[PDB]
Amino acid sequence: HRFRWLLPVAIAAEVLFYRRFLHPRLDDNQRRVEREEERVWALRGQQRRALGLHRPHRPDKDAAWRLEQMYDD
Amino acid sequence: ARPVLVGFVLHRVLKTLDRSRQLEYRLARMGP
Amino acid sequence: RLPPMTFFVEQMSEGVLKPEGWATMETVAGLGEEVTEDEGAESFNHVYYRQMYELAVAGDPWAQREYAAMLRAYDKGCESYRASYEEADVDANVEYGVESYVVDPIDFGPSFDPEDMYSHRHAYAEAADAGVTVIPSQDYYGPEHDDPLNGIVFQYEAQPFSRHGWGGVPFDLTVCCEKDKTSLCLQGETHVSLVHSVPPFGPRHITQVTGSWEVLRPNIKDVMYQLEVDTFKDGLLGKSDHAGCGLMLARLGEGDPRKGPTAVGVRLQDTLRVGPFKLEACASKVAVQKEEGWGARAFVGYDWLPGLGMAFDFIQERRLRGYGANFTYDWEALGAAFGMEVDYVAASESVFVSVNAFSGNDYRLGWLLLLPAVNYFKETVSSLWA
Amino acid sequence: PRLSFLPIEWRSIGSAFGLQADVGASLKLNAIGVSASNITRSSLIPSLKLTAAKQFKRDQKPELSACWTGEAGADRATLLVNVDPVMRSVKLAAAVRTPGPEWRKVLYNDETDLLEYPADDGARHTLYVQHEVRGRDLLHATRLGCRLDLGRLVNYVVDFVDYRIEENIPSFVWNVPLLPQLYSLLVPADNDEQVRHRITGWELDVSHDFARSGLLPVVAISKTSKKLLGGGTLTASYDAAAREAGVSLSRKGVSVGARVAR
Amino acid sequence: SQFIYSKRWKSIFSKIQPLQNGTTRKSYQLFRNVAKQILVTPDAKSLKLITINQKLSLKERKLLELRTQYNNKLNFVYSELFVKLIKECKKRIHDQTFLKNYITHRIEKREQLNQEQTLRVKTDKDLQWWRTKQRVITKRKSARKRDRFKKQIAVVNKKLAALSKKVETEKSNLYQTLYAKKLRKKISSKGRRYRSLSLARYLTATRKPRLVGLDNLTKIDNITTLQGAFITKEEKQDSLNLTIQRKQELTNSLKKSQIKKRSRHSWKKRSRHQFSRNHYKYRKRHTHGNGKLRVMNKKLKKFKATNELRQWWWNSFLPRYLSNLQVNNKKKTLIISLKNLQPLKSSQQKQNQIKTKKLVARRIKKRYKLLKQMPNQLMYGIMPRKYLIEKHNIKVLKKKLSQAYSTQQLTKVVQEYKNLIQN
Amino acid sequence: AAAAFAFFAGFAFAAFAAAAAAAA
Amino acid sequence: TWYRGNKLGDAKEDSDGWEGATDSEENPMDPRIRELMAAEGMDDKLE
Amino acid sequence: DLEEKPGERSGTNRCVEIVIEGWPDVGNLPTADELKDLLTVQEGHIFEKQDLLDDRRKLEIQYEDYIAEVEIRTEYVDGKSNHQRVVYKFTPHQFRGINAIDIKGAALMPASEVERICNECLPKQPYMVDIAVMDKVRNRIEQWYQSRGLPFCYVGFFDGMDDGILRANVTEAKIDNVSVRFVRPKLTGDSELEYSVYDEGKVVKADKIIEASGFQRGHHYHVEDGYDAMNSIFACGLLEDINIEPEQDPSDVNKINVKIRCEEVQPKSMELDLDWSFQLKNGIPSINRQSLIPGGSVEVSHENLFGNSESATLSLSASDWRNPSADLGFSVAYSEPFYKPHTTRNAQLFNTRKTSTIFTPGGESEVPPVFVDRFGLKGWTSQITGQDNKVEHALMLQLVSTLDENGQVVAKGTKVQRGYYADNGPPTTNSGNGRDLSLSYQGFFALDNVRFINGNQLGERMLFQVDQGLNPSKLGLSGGIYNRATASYTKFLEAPFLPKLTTEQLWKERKAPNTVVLHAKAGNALGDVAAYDYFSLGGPYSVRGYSHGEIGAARRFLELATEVRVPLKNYGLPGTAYGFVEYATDLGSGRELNGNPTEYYRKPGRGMSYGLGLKALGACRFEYARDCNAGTGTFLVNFGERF
Ligand SMILES: O=P(O)(O)O[C@H]1[C@H](OP(=O)(O)O)[C@@H](OP(=O)(O)O)[C@H](OP(=O)(O)O)[C@@H](OP(=O)(O)O)[C@H]1OP(=O)(O)O
Repeated sequence: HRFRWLLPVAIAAEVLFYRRFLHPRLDDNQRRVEREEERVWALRGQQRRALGLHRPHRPDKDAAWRLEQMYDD
Repeated sequence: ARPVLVGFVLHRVLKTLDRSRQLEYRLARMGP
Repeated sequence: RLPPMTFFVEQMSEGVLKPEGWATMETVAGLGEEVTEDEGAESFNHVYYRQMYELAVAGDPWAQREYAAMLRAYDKGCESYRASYEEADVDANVEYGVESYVVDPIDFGPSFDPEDMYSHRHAYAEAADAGVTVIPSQDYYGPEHDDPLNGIVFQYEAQPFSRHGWGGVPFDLTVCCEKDKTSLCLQGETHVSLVHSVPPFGPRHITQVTGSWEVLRPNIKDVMYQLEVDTFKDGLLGKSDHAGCGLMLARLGEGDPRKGPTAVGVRLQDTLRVGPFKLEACASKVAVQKEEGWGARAFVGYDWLPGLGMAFDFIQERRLRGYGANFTYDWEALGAAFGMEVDYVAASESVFVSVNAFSGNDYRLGWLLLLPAVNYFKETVSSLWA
Repeated sequence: PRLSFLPIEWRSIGSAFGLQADVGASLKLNAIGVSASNITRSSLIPSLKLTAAKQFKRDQKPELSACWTGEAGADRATLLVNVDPVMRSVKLAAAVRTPGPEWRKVLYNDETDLLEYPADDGARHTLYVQHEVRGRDLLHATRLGCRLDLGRLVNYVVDFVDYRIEENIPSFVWNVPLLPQLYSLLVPADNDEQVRHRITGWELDVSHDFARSGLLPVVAISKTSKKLLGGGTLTASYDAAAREAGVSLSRKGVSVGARVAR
Repeated sequence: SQFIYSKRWKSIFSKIQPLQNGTTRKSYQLFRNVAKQILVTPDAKSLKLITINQKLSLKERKLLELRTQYNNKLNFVYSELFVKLIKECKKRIHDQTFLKNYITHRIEKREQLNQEQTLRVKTDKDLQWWRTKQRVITKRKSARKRDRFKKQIAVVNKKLAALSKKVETEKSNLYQTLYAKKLRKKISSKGRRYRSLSLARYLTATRKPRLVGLDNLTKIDNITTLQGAFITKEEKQDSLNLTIQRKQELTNSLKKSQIKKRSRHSWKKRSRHQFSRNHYKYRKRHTHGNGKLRVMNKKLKKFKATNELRQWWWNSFLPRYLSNLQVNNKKKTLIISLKNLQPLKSSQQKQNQIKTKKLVARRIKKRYKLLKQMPNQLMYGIMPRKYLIEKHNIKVLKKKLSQAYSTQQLTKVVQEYKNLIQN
Repeated sequence: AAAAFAFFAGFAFAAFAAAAAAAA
Repeated sequence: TWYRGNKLGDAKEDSDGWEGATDSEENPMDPRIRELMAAEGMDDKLE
Repeated sequence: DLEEKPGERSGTNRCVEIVIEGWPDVGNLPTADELKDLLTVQEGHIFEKQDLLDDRRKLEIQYEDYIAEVEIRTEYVDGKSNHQRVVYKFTPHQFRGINAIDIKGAALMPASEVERICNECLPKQPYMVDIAVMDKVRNRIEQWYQSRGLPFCYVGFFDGMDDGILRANVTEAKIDNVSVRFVRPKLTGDSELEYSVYDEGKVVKADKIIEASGFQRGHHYHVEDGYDAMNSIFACGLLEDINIEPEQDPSDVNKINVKIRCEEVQPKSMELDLDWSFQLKNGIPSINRQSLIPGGSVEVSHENLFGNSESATLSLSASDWRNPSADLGFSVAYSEPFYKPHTTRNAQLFNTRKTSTIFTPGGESEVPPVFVDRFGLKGWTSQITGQDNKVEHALMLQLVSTLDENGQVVAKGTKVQRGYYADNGPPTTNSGNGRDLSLSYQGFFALDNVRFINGNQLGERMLFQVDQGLNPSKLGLSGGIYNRATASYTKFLEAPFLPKLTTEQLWKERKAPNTVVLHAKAGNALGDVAAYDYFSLGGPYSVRGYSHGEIGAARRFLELATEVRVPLKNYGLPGTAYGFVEYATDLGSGRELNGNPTEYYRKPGRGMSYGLGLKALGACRFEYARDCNAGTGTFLVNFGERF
């Protein structure tokens, strides 16, 4: 069966497509979201700096991804 | 029949009315 | 042809029925002030303002003045709503940008196919709050590799013919359409409410007209048409009797809505407190043209034992007769809510008892029960091993 | 009627002492005279009962005649009782003379600060009731007549239809054309405490005794008008059993009878 | 021993002919309908008999009879009266705002005062008994159990789709019109007719700070600006104008309102309000508690208001109107049903009225706010007090006539005095 | 008969028309 | 003359918790206003 | 207003004009014209003494503060007319005269803002008396403080009034004595609750709560701080409800005490249902263990299995007790919300039954259908990263049974054709017994960059599905080793033929851009692919105008689609007019698999359709589609997005 012999070449040629086309994009889009979140907090910090008010207490890194689950928003 | 018997009962009421008038004459009309 | 008379009898004796009433704009209800919800006040206001208008058509000063005050409040309220809508529009633009808000998808439960595989088609931009409401219709057995959503159900509600938010006729239309290459399932239902008199200006008399049509093309080459007209007057034979009457006519028309078998029935309902017993009874009789069917239901409540619930139901078909009794009780024990329902059917001499227990804490039931059920299963498997 | 109430020649003599038609020949003092029975051929013949002795200081077959007479206010009540022991038959006649129910209502005048009573009294103020007993287990002759003026009766009914009924009557009936005008004619509006209809001098006498007949009442309408020939009662009688019309013109006790019996 | 009627009132009613004209007839019919509904007493022989009837007490009528014995173009009237009655009915009983003010003082204020402080027919019905009965009512649909498992019969014959039922549960429903054009029918903000305030639970919510619309705007609960204040309408429009002039493209940015995917906020869906769901499975009730109390209090107040209106119409208004027309010519709360109520005596009505007047007097004469700032401002700036000898004179006349059982002539003596005052 | 009794009860509840304006 | 001697002859021959000028109580205060003032008077009672 | 129009004229006491005098204008009271609107009395309308009396009592309470007294008079315009004019004269409550305004203690307020306050007052005359200005000053400062977001800062008191200067002290409160308590909500059906209190307990945890709150003494209170404090405290995930409340100290106007109360969740939860059917010849049935068997289900569930908020549920339904083996039903479900930063883990055992589009009527008039029932355990992890990006890794073991209506198992599919049924055609399962046990892995990758601009989609979406059956070989699972992979790409782009349009220059007009949608999909399978997993061509989705499976079955398939969508909202008519042309091909899949399903049902294998459709509210859409091969067209209605 030529098709049965071809099956290992297939599972691989698809692992390669996953590992060189998908994961880098997933990382790039997540990085864009991460930089934006820091910018929003920095702008909030800048706004708090005027009027001489104490900076907002922001959640630690361990808590942000956990919160992503629970958001009434 | 039944209306005639009711008429006899009405006649008894007329006799009672007459007794009431006589009783009124005995006490209430005794005054005047 | 027409469904078993048992279906019609059961549909007729559903129970005591309270019809739909008017709806109040609420801007003119307090003339621009905080108001509470009272059925009597709303009904009175609709008739009162219509009466004052009617009088103000003639040269009656006090009437003319009262109507003028209503118009000023109506104009003020409307303009305020217009301004609020104009504002909320701009605020939403800033909150979401030029991009429109997207709604949530529809959950379908666990499937071996990847979760939310087709979720993109069930997420769409929110419409501008039109009058109609659209609900998707699904099937028990969907295609092997596709969504099981076929057709849509559309619901429209309104109160037309109201002058200034006062009066009008309560209305309601509901149509389900499932067009497909081989199927045309159109099922419709309409309701209209007419109010004749109100408690302040007289008795409370209301009439409901209902019209339902069901058509399925691949199965039946005919359309089932049904009409029902009911009239309810509060206090026919008492202060608050709430007695009502009704007539029903169903014809399986060929389309020819004329030549078809016709089933005609009548129903009546009545409530009555006698001593410590409150009774709500509804009886009904329908004839097909000929099969004759009789059916009545009776809910009885006892003041001394409020918790006990007693329902009785009897059906006679001609010869053939049958009745059933249902009793219900609820309580709490062992930090758990219990409910016991006892049903007796005389025609089969069978008694059913059903107990439901819900616990919020301590798992007390597992220790106090379900020990025999596990034992028998273990013995069965052990016996098979032997 | 009242003539029938006391047709006895002896009881009439007793009344005199206490003080086609022939009067009773009775002389009494401190009762008794003779039975001068009225006869309506060439001559007339009276009856004769030897036992006519009547004695009521406290007020053949022997008799015991006791008369009870009590009159209070506008109501007058007379009872004539005769008892024959050998016959075992008792003849009792009781008459009532009262106006009865009144449509008129007491009114209060604020300026006077006193109640104004409907002191005006109907002229009749009499509801004659006639009932005699033969004396056997089931022998009785009742000839009660509506002495109360027909106008007095009409006013009571019209007042009832006005205040109590009209409010109950629905409006869809009033929707009928020309009906309200006829109703207004039928029911005039009350003026002061006066009657809506001023009908007087008209009386209604009905004669119907269950023992005498199964269903043959004699309807007698009486008009008593002073203007007509300086007074005189014109009574029209319709006897169903005899097919007789009794047009009568009785003035000052005159006896008249244009018998039209067929 | 007999009905005594007013001669003057009888003359006025006799003078008019309601059945003369069709318009007069319909105006007469309207008043007759409304009067029968409210004005006419159930123990009244006729409306016509009562209107003329001069209501006199037993002692007064006996004295009047004894005193007597001893001494020896109005067609429009009905129309006017009808308008007067319905307008009075609106304000006196059928006023939603008046009822709303009554329930807030009746329940919320007593609660705060309490909080700051802290076979025979059954007639002692209690809130707990009502809840126990309510548990039975909530199970009515399951109780029917028609055709065994079939349960509800509301199904289309061709398929199994359910059909709407206008059953008893329709009573606990409120709908309000909003916005054959417009005026769309919508459910009322508070759908339950038996409105009940929520408990102190789940008030707090999780918030997500996010950039919103134009740059330099951050929103956690309210849109905020770089200065640290909340944005203004003019500022919002200026910001929109600046964005409309600056931004030239859209793609090169993260997508706001991005397409939503299932399994989002898994923990929130599974755990949010878990206790609330379990408590409902325990209580097994609808409309909670004290919503019945709110509705019952509204009904009782409407009943008392109608009684007061009847007393006012048959004792004060109509005589005065006729006189001018003639001149022209501890225990737990008890759940009570409306069927078992009878009109109260006039003395009791005065007894509650004086308490209401006392509360009004306390609010006007002694407002705390006013008192608090008295030293700095508005001590006790002028403070007007007006003498009312004229009001006392009208009252002093009423006392004399009442003591003389001359209340029947009261409406005339007072009217003359008032005219003399104007004269 | 039960049929006749049910029809008579329906005729009795038809008194709502009599209670309201009738024969307009 | 029926002299009445001027004046003096005209007449008779848990449960629930005047600076203002009024001529005669025949003209009453609006019920809605009365309910509001009472509610405020209870708040003043609380304060 | 026609009702209030002066056109109405009457001989009664009808108001002709209304004059308001003495109205305070310096104060924040609504303009005199606005007050005229509120008055019950209206021009061209009749009135009585009661009207005027009610207005006086109304206006009084409405204001009371600014106005000391209201006088209402009704002068007669002319004696004969009876027409009258209503004059309202107001005496404003004025007490003492201030010539200057000064503010003190407002440290955080900028110096510039204070200077404009006195200029804003601009008193007309430094004489008589002024009480209205004090309220106007009080409102400004408080308004500013609130807009900044500090609600505990207020004017403590006014002073200097005797000196004729409006001096004011502004009090700025600061946080102190932050505290925490723990409450347990008891459960009972009483429509009321009792809370067990353990404030002393978890004192160390309370100190940790203070650490995570971020509340510091001597720092001015801000609401946004409490929203941040709520987010950090909630992240623990183990608390049913947290309430934080700042209370001003009764004695000190500058001290705020913050109180926190936290309630924990309660995991335990068991529901037991029971049933009985007693039959008695007389009285009650004799007591027996057999007659006492409930035959009811048990649903034990726990919501905190390992302290990370893991949730587990076990459901066991036995139709008859004392014989549970008969029709025993078991279900289990486990999930973990915070397993990985963006990944949620799940493991559920469930049963799903659906129809088979693989066997459908094609050239043959009618065919009996097959219902695939899969009872299987699926364990999968799902990850959402960026925006609308999905990664799903599933490992599933499932037993696939084929059921024909009532029939327990079908060996293969058949067509009634002529006579009763037909000889064996497509083998429905590889095992040939009608049932099959398989172990496999599936992966789903979705990249989404589509945005709704004014109700029209624009962007790019990519979907990739790959499934491999890792089924061991002789005396082994019969699932078979196969790999099936499909990929789809859709692009929504502005109509190139027309100008760019859109909201780029029409942001205000909010016009929706005309859009062209291109879509492609391809799918290839290699290995022991069973009939239930054959790709089915045709349906409402894929090529429209054809029923499910009508086009046929293809081991290697290719789908192409184009669609021009023009929103009608710009034209002012609700809805979107779309014209689409869809094509699908078998890629030479003739003799695709054993039994030749496409040949057996005489299905074409290739397809082409073109349709014109209108969108509606929500996702509802109605179209008219015409098949090329059939030559016929049919109106169709559907809910959802085609792409
Ligand atoms: O006196 P009951 O026989 O117990 O009937 C009452 C009565 O209703 P009905 O007049 O229709 O019989 C109540 O209304 P009112 O008489 O006070 O106007 C009603 O209360 P609502 O009107 O607020 O609904 C209450 O029902 P519920 O307790 O559900 O509020 C209901 O009692 P039942 O439900 O036991 O019939």
